[PDB]
Order: sequence, then C-alpha cells, then structure tokens
Amino acid sequence: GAMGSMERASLIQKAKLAEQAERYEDMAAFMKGAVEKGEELSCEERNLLSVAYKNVVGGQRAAWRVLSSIEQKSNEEGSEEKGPEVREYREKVETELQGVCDTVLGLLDSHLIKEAGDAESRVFYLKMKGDYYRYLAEVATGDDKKRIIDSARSAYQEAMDISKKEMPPTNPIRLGLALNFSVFHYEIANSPEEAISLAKTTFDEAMADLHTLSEDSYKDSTLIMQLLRDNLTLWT
Amino acid sequence: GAMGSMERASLIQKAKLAEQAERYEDMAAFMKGAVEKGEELSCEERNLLSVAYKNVVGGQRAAWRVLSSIEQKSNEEGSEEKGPEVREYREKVETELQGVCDTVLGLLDSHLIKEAGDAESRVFYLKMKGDYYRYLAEVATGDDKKRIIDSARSAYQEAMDISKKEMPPTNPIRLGLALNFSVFHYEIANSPEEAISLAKTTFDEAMADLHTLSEDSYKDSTLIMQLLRDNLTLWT
Amino acid sequence: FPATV
Amino acid sequence: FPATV
Ligand SMILES: *CC(=O)NCC1CCN(C(=O)C2(Nc3ccccc3)CCCCC2)CC1
Ligand SMILES: *CC(=O)NCC1CCN(C(=O)C2(Nc3ccccc3)CCCCC2)CC1
Ligand SMILES: [Mg+2]
Ligand SMILES: [Mg+2]
Ligand SMILES: [Mg+2]
Ligand SMILES: [Mg+2]
Repeated sequence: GAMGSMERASLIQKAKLAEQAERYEDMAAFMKGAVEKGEELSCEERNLLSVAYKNVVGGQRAAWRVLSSIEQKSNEEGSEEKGPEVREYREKVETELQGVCDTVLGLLDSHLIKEAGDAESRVFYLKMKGDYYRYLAEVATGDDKKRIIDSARSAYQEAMDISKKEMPPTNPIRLGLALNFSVFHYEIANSPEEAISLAKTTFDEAMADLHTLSEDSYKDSTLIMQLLRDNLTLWT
Repeated sequence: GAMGSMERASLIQKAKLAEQAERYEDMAAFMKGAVEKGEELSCEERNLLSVAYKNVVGGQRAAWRVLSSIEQKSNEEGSEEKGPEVREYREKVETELQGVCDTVLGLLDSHLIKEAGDAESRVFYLKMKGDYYRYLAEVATGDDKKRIIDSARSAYQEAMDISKKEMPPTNPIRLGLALNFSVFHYEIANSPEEAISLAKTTFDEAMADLHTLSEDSYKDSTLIMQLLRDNLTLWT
Repeated sequence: FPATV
Repeated sequence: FPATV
C-alpha cells in the first residue's frame, strides 16, 4: 500500500489535517494506512476512520441518487431516448461506491473486528459493518441482494446484542447503532413498524438514564436522541 | 487518455450529468476528454470546461490555504515542533494543485488558444490562461515565481486588448476578465491601486452601456458588475 | 432522507 | 477573499 512507508503517528496526524482541510478522500487513505499497520485503534482513531469514510461514501451516495433519479425519469413513457450514457455514468459511480464499501468491509474483516474485545470497540466496528453492507444494499439489484441485506442485519444484530448487555442506554455508540439499525429497518428491510418501535424504545430508555450523566455526557446523548425523535417525526 | 474511446457527444453529456451530481473531478475528466478530440468548443462547452476545473482547483486552493495557515502558525515563536508532516501534506496538496493547473494550461496550449479566432472564444481561453497561471503564482516561492506572475499578466493583458477592441463593455466575458485581472493586480502583483482603477473603470463603462441591453443580457452583466462593486467595497 | 450517524 | 469568476 502507498502508505506503507509512512509512520502510524504521521498518518494519524495527516488524517487530522485532511479533516481540517475537508480533504476526506485523503483522510480516508491516511486512516486506511493507519489501520493496515496492524495495531488496534483508539477511540479517537476509530472516529477518524469513520468520519473519513462516512464523508467519502456520503458524497458517492448523494451522487448515485441524483443519477438514479435521472435514469428513472429516462425510463418513463414519453421520455426521449438519450442512449446508454446515464446508465453508464450511474454504473461508474455505483462501482466506485461499491469499491469504497468493500475497502471498509475489508479493513473490518482484516482484522479490526476480530481483535476488538471491549464492548465500545466491537460495537463500533460491527455498527460500521452493518452501515457499509446497508450502503451496498441501497444499490443492489442482483442474485445477492437478499444476502447483502442479511449481512447488514446480522452485523447490526450482533452489535445490538453486545450493546444491550454491556453499555448503558445513553451510550452514544449504542444510540447511534440503534438510530442506524432503525433506518435499516425503514429503508432497506421494508419494516417501518420495526424501525419506529426501535427508535421509540431506544429514545425512551435513554431518557430514563439521562439523570446519571454529567453535563458533557448529557450533551452527547441528547444530540443523538434528537436524531431519533427527528426520524420518528418523519415517519409518524 | 482514458476518455479516448468515448464519443465526444457522450463525454459532453456525462460532463453535464457530473455537474448535476456535483462530481467536479469527473466533470473535468470528461471535459478534458472532449477537448482532446481536437474539435473547437462551443460556448456552452467552454463553460462546462471552465466550471469543472474552477470547482476542482477551487477546492484545492481552499485546502492549500488551510494547510498553509497551519504551517505558518507552526513556524511562530513558542510553537512546539511537530515534525515534517504539515509541510509534507501542504506540499502534497500543492503538487496536486500544480498538476491540475498544468493540465488546464496544457489544453489551452495544445491547441485551444491557437484555433480560437473569434473574440469570445479567444478572450475566454486567454482569461483561463491568466487564471491558472495566477493559481500557480499563489503557491510559487522559487526561481520562477516572477516568470509565473508575468505569464499570468501577459495572458490577461492580451485578453484585455482583444476584449476592448472587439466586445462591448457589458460583455460578461469582458467583465469577468476585468474582475479577475483586477484581483491579479491586488493579490498577486502587489498593485492595489491598479486593481481598484481597473475595477472602477470597468464598472463605470459597463454602467454606461446597460441601456443597450435586453432584460436577460442586463441580468447577466449586472451580476458581474455587482462582483466588481463587492471587491471595490472590500478594498476601499 | 432520515438521520444516521 | 475577493470575487473571481
Ligand atoms: C470510543 C469510541 O469508539 N467512540 C465513539 C464516539 C462516541 C459517539 N460519537 C458521536 O456521538 C457522534 N458520531 C457517532 C456516534 C455513534 C456511533 C458512531 C458515530 C454523534 C453524531 C455526530 C458526530 C459524533 C463519536 C465518538
Ligand atoms: C460564449 C462563451 O464563451 N460564453 C461564456 C458565458 C458568458 C459569461 N458567463 C457568466 O456570466 C458567468 N461565468 C463567467 C463569466 C465570465 C467569464 C468566465 C465565466 C458569470 C459568473 C457566474 C457564472 C456564469 C459564463 C457563460
Ligand atoms: Mg452495478
Ligand atoms: Mg425489541
Ligand atoms: Mg512545492
Ligand atoms: Mg487603463
């Protein structure tokens, strides 16, 4: 890998600089290099990894949706034939997106998850695994679509099981996992009732545990609780 | 080139899709491919080319400024030594920026400018040549900095000479050229008085010709006149 | 589009 | 930063 010659600490330093510069592709490449050093990631480093790839794939997903909408409109009755270009370019973006997802999934499988023994790290990585299978599912149309969906579900479910046993209901990783798994249910699994039930129960159980928190922990937990409420408002 | 196998019309179609998707790197690569077909560009196609590369280099310039500011702060008395990483990463971004500028300048030299005989096309390309030498000048620190600055000035000056002879004072290409050459004077050539004089004279001569215009031409010209006024307000 | 983190 | 087009 192109980052093989760079010190771990320098890759992390540069990831932080890339974030400040809003250079998320560079940030992701630096963090990939850091992961590939083979040492476990600290909490801060896990967050750098996730922020980098979230921003890269987020941009690809937004572009894919624009292109998919244009393509769908082209296939409506009365739309003039404009040739293969819209499909080709949507495919191009799609393939690049799938590549990024495969890269992230590859880092998780080799070997972040297997070395992650603490609840906070293991849940964080399993949530990421669910998220990147969910992004693959968003664009899947073939023989493997059901298996991709099930891979996301399985990763999220393992993360939920650990989170419920090992973390308080206000833990931001637990909350963010539940938020995202709820979206999986609504948008991917055609299970809006499950999505709504999960968001509601997660919100209410967090509410009941806020009294245990410092002001700073309260801020962190309530931010994500508000996202749960925002989704519930969208869905009800 | 990787676009050598794609039809000119398909490259232009895809550039437009990439713009809608805010995929400016792709947009620029498509437009480079289109230029390399060897045919002259229409007005619409020239605008696609410029929008694509403006957005790519604009992002690089913004990142370079963030990194340069961090680097400058690191070299202040009392700043703790953090090693070569900030300089290295600023250099990385800088080199990529220079590459994009060299690519654009290369398209202009081979062979857009020499084939451009109409005032609107020739002024447009010469303005671009000045702009991309100006971006090189922004990051230049070596033996060639003066020659880079002079290359920008020469390109802008040739464009100004043609524009004044061949185009009305409200022509948007003429206005945008003057706006940018004025910024060159202020930011690159250490000539704020020349910058201010140029912006003022350009604004006033345009004002006097607005009466000749349709409503739609008036809209186009006044938008850029307001940018001239905005700069004058910043500088006075 | 719903919120995720 | 000044306006350019
Ligand atoms: C130690 C460890 O693994 N830390 C992750 C932390 C806690 C959660 N956190 C956030 O609250 C935000 N992002 C996020 C939350 C949950 C899971 C994944 C990411 C919440 C949304 C805004 C940005 C921070 C990140 C740091
Ligand atoms: C026919 C040709 O070469 N057309 C260029 C046109 C006219 C000018 N124009 C614009 O007004 C904007 N951009 C721009 C102006 C002048 C020079 C270069 C670019 C003005 C700023 C907002 C975007 C359009 C582009 C199309
Ligand atoms: Mg495909
Ligand atoms: Mg349940
Ligand atoms: Mg250099
Ligand atoms: Mg003069």
